[PDB]
Amino acid sequence: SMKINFLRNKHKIHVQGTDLPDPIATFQQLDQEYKINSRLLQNILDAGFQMPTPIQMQAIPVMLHGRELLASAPTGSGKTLAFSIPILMQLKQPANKGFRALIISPTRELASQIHRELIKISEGTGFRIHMIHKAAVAAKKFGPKSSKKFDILVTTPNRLIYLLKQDPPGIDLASVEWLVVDESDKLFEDGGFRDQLASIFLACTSHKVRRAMFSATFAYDVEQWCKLNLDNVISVSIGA
Ligand SMILES: Nc1ncnc2c1ncn2[C@@H]1O[C@H](COP(=O)(O)OP(=O)(O)O)[C@@H](O)[C@H]1O
Ligand SMILES: [Mg+2]
Repeated sequence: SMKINFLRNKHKIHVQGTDLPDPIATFQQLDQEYKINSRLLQNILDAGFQMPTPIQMQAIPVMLHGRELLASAPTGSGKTLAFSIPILMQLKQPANKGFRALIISPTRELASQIHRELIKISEGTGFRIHMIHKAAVAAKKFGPKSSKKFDILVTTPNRLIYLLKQDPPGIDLASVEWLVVDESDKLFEDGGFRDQLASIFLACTSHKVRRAMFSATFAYDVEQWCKLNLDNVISVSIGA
């Protein structure tokens, strides 16, 4: 209460929305409150991430509570772990259900960095995290008629749309529980993208699907797009 008010005031966590989950002060809370995988928590601490960052403090519990999210914080804020931890925690265990989470980033470069961070923080947990490259697309390695032993996909909008539009579809999004857009401000400014995201979401038919939009800057048509498209959105923004 005073603790919570302190967290938000000290770390400049500005939050709008209804029924807001409290921020977490420490990664240790997550063992106490959500019973996070012990290896995952040790990986996080071994990486030297002693304390969550302001965006992590509030974004993580928002996603854990199944609430759609618009999260804004400058470059360097730790937005990758802010969405990766709750995705890993929600998914619980590797499974043979095909991709259960999908992260969209503007470029191969930025996608590859998210992919490596996921690989590193999830070491020893057995989660299979993939990018789908040209030859894998050619091979239909992640097709609906494949093994389905893959958990999390990191990708770009065009690559994902290419897969969806193949005949027959080179990917099935029916089990995706989390759809995360990273660098939303950039994406809504480059393309267009709005229609892609509509068709992506339309393909994500799980009763469980939730969306989170991450952006570097708290920007107008991302804000208005979210208030308009997301369900009961919670906005979190870190002041400078
Ligand atoms: N809790 C944390 N403590 C210390 N460093 C962190 C923490 N979370 C993330 N980082 C580091 O902060 C740097 C930037 O993280 P990143 O996800 O790229 O930020 P963003 O996407 O907001 O620009 C990375 O080197 C990452 O390892
Ligand atoms: Mg980033």
